[PDB]
Amino acid sequence: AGKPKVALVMKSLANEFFLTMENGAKEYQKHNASQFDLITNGIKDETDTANQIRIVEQMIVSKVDAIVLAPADSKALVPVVKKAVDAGIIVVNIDNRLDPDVLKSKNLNVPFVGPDNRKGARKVGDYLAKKLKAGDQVGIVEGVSTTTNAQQRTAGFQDAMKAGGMKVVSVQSGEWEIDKGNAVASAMLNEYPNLKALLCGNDNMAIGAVSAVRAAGKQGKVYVVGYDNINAIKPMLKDGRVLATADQYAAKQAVFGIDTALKAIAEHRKQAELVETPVDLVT
Repeated sequence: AGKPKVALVMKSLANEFFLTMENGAKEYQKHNASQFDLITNGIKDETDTANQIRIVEQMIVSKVDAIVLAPADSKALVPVVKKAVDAGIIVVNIDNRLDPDVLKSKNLNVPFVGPDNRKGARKVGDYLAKKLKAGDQVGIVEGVSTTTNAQQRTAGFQDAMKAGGMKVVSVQSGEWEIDKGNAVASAMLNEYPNLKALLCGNDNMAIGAVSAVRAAGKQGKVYVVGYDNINAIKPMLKDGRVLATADQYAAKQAVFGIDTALKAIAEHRKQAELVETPVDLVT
């Protein structure tokens, strides 16, 4: 009897988060090589929605049995998901949740595997708050603003700052990227000479913010927090350039996404018939 073929469709291949995710998925397939085949794909940067859509369309022609998708845009990927589901493919959503209203309006059910990013960001924000004081000015460097996970991290960060008495003076998108993150951080430091921290929606933007802080001669005076716990951030936690990040377990999301799809396939479930993963503070 034939193995199901599962497609894992990710965002930016530049981003270690997804390389970590990909490695996890591939290791999982290797251990379970007789259970399923795995096709992995990503896009060239964090904002290449168009190409991600193309990848999913290419997965629909190859007649894969399931697609596990980390969508680059929470609304824009919904049409091609519908296309996939109507073609009898099981789709599981990971990482960044597709917009529920847009889903509800195509009569579409898509199971989600991923974290509560508001609680996750709140953990990171809370640790920072302990180091700051009431009235301290901070800026939030946000992911792609049309993604659920970007919005929810910003909200968690805001929750933490409110609860501590800090003042968020700026919220701007660094579009999940190092250099756009850097540009935003630099603008915020220039705008606010009294800025005390930069709260970044992912580690890549945090790396950008660390560069901006250094370039402003503010190393040691402006805290930076991120999210993802990528390897590149570890020397920065160790030497103090970054105060905290969070592990949201990339490999787990992909593996549990794949398992969700395979379980559905094992039981011959229909899409219409169809999981919070944890986030831990890292310092």
